[PDB]
Amino acid sequence: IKSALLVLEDGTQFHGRAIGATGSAVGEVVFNTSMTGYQEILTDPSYSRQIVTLTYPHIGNVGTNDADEESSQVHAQGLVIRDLPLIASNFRNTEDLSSYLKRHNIVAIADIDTRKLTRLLREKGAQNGCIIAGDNPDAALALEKARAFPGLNGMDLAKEVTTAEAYSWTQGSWTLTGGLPEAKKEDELPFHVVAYDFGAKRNILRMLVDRGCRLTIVPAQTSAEDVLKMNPDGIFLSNGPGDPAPCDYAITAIQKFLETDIPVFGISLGHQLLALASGAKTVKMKFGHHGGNHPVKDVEKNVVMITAQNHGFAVDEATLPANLRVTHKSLFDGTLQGIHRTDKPAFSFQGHPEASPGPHDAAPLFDHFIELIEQYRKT
Amino acid sequence: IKSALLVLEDGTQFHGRAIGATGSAVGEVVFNTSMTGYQEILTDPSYSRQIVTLTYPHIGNVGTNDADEESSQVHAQGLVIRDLPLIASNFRNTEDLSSYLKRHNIVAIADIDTRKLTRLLREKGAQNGCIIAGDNPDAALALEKARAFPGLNGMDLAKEVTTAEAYSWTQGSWTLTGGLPEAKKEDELPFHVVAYDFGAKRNILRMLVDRGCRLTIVPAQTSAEDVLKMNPDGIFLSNGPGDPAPCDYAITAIQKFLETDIPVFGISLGHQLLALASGAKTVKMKFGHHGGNHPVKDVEKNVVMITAQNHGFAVDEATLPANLRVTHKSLFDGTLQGIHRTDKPAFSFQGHPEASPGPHDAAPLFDHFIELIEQYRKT
Amino acid sequence: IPRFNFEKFAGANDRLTTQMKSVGEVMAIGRTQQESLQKALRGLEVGATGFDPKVSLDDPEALTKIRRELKDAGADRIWYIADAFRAGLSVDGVFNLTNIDRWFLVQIEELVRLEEKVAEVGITGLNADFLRQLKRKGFADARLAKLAGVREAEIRKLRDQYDLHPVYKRVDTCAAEFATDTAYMYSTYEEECEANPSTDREKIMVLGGGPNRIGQGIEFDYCCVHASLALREDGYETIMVNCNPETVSTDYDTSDRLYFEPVTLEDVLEIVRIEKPKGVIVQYGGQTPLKLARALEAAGVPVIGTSPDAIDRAEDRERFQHAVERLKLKQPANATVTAIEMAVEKAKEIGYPLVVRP
Amino acid sequence: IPRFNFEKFAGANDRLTTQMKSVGEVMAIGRTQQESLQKALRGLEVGATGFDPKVSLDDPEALTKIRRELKDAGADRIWYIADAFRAGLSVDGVFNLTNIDRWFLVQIEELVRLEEKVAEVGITGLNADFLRQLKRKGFADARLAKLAGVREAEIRKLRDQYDLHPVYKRVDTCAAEFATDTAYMYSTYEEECEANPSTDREKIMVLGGGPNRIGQGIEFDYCCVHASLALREDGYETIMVNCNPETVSTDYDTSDRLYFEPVTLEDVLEIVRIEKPKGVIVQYGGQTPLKLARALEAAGVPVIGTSPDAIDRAEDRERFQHAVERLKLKQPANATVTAIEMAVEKAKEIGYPLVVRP
Ligand SMILES: [Cl-]
Ligand SMILES: [Cl-]
Ligand SMILES: [K+]
Ligand SMILES: [K+]
Repeated sequence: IKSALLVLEDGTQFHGRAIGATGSAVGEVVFNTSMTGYQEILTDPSYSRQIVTLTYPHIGNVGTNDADEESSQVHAQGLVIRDLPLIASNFRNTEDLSSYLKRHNIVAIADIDTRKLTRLLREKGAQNGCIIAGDNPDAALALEKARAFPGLNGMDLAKEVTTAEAYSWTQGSWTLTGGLPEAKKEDELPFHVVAYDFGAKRNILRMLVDRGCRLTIVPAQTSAEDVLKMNPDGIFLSNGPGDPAPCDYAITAIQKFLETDIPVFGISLGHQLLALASGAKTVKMKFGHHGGNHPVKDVEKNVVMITAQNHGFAVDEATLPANLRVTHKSLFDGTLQGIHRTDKPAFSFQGHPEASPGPHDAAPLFDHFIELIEQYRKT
Repeated sequence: IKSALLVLEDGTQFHGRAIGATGSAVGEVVFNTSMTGYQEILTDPSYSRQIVTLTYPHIGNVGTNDADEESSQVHAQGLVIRDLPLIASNFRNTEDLSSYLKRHNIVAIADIDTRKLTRLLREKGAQNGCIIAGDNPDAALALEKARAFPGLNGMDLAKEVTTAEAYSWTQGSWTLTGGLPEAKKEDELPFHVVAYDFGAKRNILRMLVDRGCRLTIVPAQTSAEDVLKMNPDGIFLSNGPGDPAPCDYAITAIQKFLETDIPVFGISLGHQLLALASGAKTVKMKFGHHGGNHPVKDVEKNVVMITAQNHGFAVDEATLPANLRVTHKSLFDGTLQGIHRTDKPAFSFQGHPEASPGPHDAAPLFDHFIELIEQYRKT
Repeated sequence: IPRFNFEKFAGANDRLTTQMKSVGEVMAIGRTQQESLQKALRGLEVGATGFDPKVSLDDPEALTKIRRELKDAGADRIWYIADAFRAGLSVDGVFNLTNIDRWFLVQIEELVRLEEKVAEVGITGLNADFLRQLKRKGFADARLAKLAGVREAEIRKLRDQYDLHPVYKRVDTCAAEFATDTAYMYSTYEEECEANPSTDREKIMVLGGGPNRIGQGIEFDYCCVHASLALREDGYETIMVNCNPETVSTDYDTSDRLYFEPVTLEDVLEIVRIEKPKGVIVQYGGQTPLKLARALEAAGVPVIGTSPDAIDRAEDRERFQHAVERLKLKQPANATVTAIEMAVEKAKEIGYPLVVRP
Repeated sequence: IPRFNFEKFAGANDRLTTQMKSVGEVMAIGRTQQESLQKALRGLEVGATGFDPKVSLDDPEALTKIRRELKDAGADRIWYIADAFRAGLSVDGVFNLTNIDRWFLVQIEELVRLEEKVAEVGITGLNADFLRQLKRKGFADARLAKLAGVREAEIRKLRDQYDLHPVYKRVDTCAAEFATDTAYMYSTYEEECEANPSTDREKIMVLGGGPNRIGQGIEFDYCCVHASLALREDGYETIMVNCNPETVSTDYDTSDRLYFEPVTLEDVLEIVRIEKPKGVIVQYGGQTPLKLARALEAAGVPVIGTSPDAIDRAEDRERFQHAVERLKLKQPANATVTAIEMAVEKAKEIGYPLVVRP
């Protein structure tokens, strides 16, 4: 028997089984409704300092594989599931879930009433928590760690996950027949895009490359000056964990770019930063959006897209400056999903056009971007 | 494929597979002929800084168990085997060998020509080596580390494995039916023996206890004074790793006890320390004695006993002071196996009377000790 | 799980193929596949209690039959698969014959292994922890009773003792991301209960008939629905218990509270335990609920309408003749025989042609 | 491994018990148990090349036959164990029936799985690494050939290409702790070879008969021994090839060099390959070496004494009939009959009674 326990700030305990490393994990607890895509989820940088609870009962059914990593490592601070299946069963599998977890030194627990947890998180809002996997997990200890956590609100996590030094990215999307491609050549991709790494997911990269974008991925804290010096066809604001509000350096640099006529595109956090740079305000949501079935309306076009979401914060629509128009809203709660600068070649999306995991419905958001960068090149 | 590689000081390379921890291991390479007993071997402190090679191809058939541990940890620097069985098959098993190695953080290699290795050591003598277990074992690197190894000659290892502080031991021997018995009450043990911890195997303690001895284990560097103050019925000199020669402290103390009438008994290392303390000379053998089938003749009685041996150094027989009488010799090589002080109630044996693992043939060595003790108390 | 009726078509080819041959289906919800699957088996109304064995372990020939049943699926395959694991076959062996993905197979093997431990440790070994792990895997009290060598009611009583009951979760389309004001539930052995029964209403529970089979069709479902609609409209709080996915009785709009569960004594009782209904109807859903009447009644359940006794009186060949005899009505000449030579003489008595009912 | 002769005792109870029924035994040495076991199988002189199959994968009754063979051991149990694994029985399933320790069973199972891969990848999949791997596990070139559907010679050749030959270790009583002046060797696939063949002496190889069986007793071994003693006394360097543990021929004293190996084409050619003897004697060990005569010569082995062709002239009835004829010698009237009626007529010709040798 390998004991594990989850304790929330509120005192609520979940007694289960250890399926990952032995030790402790502490951070904000969230729920994700994705019935598939767990690996991608664990490897998403946006989950930094978050203990992830999957609502779908059987997690790990298809094992794990490299292609399915959205970043170099597992960013989830912990993993909460109802059941770890006996085996992984899928041709693509290269290592079963538990092993992968232990491998990445992740603290995870199974066998708990994930439905109760979700209902609690939904009803009462996000909570900080702690998982203790070990011989005799100390509930009291877990509880203090939980209470001592400072909270993600006001926490700049981007600076913690970005890259040290800048780099090039020229690799395309994976395919069933070929798998992950080979890195293109720089002379093979017409456009040059500078991508701010706020903890960016690989797929976003792969998908830009697919659109003919040679990428330069820089550290979050890179100056506009230092960027402009690269004469980019366009600038891309990645996705990332924590609060966007405390990322002064980015809001500022963006502010800069907004003075220029260079094409700017943000996803999630980037979306929020872009808004910040336009003078809008951000709020932390009650429990946020995490799943891959969220309907988002393209207000302009009156159409619905089923999307991929992973965000704890949002842009306040009522604080929105005249120079920002609303492009999309959530069909689930009315929250702001996309915006465009009236005056500038700048726009962003709250969800993830690159999915991975999730529906591909929002991939077109990428095209708008290209169009811009193209029109920006005619000039 | 999880590669592992072993390289000897001489450049000789053995390519095999990783069966333990990822990493490297440097030490003196020895070969051990024991067909059974691999766990007890590994847990023998006398193996400190030595990479152990087992000549019997299938190592791990019976898994592992806690009663088969000769100390609190795995002392072997590394393990070199021909084959790791698919399964452990014994009612006493609690954990498969590989899992056990991983847990003890031992670098191990399997699938190599152990006979080749053995013949090399025999013919050309002990050699230092390095085992590298990982993704791309660098042979030049291994070769480097091996070469850089200092060597066990003149190296005092006793001080490194010795217990930090003293302690009491009153536990006896395991039985099939009862397993490892509960430790005895001090009042239950007639004698009190003080034991120098030069890297003592638990079975020595266990077997002395079986004989009515309550024990007090002391650090290798404990002073005679501090020792005499305890009023010991007898003094026992444990087995241990490295060169006995550099152990001036022990030799000095031992000399102090010999001026007395207290019974003294050493095993292996303690046997050499006694010899030194009496003015004898110790040497480092070509390859040593490691195995459990070694014939040893008791020259007084003219009988042979099959024994367990674990030694890289020996006491020269031609340098023996007149006060030391020869009681036993190896039948394999005529090397010195036992000595008894002609003037003092002090004696010792080069092999392991406590076996563990091995033939029980030499157990009676202990008996003599007891006798000495009983008669020392009669005064 | 599909419901078949090959016994009624003795000369028919009973191997499953691309042309359907099932006559109905049962559905089940569980928090784990193991749970969902076992629940479905016990709701199937074929007399199964979970993976009841088909062959005996000591049949020299058992393996031949198992091989055949696995390679060329009939309606009983699910059972042969468990027989296979009890017989020493591996997951891969089963995989090879069936092509059923091993993800499902390992789960069935696990259940057999557990059944083996239950048979082994017996009732005495049915400690709370073990008992709870079993329920969590979907084990029916009745399956456990068979394994332990006891009566189903013994297991039940034990659960009662350990205060081991299921909880009810709700179907909500969104994995709990949004609240629901609908009462469409299923049982599970978990922590939080979402049943939240009213204390308000006079409740009427209607029991459905599980999967449709020949003779037990939509006609019964239609009555069940009518009862629900009529009483609700009269102001009662209606509770439907059924597990046929194809019908109107299982549409959430049909009743105030829907329990998507196997129509078994065990499942029904757990519902009654917390709902405390004013009355339960067992005469509308056909043979399924009817066969449950005596036991429900014995367990304290408030059965309404025609009493189980009165039902038994008509259905009992003897009791009945007795009553017909009693009212001074005509019924054909009849007799009970045991032996062949017995029949032959009795037949003589009764007069051909004859109606020989088993 | 014991050698039986049940085929010579039709009405006999052929199940193994406490009373011995075996008529001989073979012995094998390997660095590993798998290698050891497999070499013994090929050394048994029963036609096996290792784990040859006994039942068809397509046999519907296969598991039932396997089971009986397992549960009630006969001489072929060993092969049936491998069949069980191919049929889908688990190690625990096999254990339960045979009581053979799982430690051995897992190894046999692993060898089966290796065979399935060979079959799947065919000769094409037989890269150096894989082949080496297979050889290290004791697979005979003959077994691999059957699996990859090629001739044995094709596998051998492939080994030659890859420079994949076994090495020889010596027996020494002490696990290499002390050196040996004796050359008692066995083959294995490893790194260091201890053969160190002489360039000094002219050598003569004597092939033994393997395990004893009815008809192939100690008589043939007595001969092998005398050939060795005599030639050695005569000054030749005598090399014995045999694997019968009960014989004087396998006593290290009997010859200059002893290879304790299966007497097979594969094993012999490897020896020859490195010893390069002046001559090889195939006429002293019984049928075993007698049958390798042609293939040995065909591979350029220096066979002495009566030629392999000569042997065949005597062994082939037909070839023999001509010789007799040419010799104007008397022999019973005979005739090959295909069909039954062809037989009843021919028979008339020959006259009764008749000696029907198939
Ligand atoms: Cl829980
Ligand atoms: Cl090697
Ligand atoms: K739990
Ligand atoms: K190797």
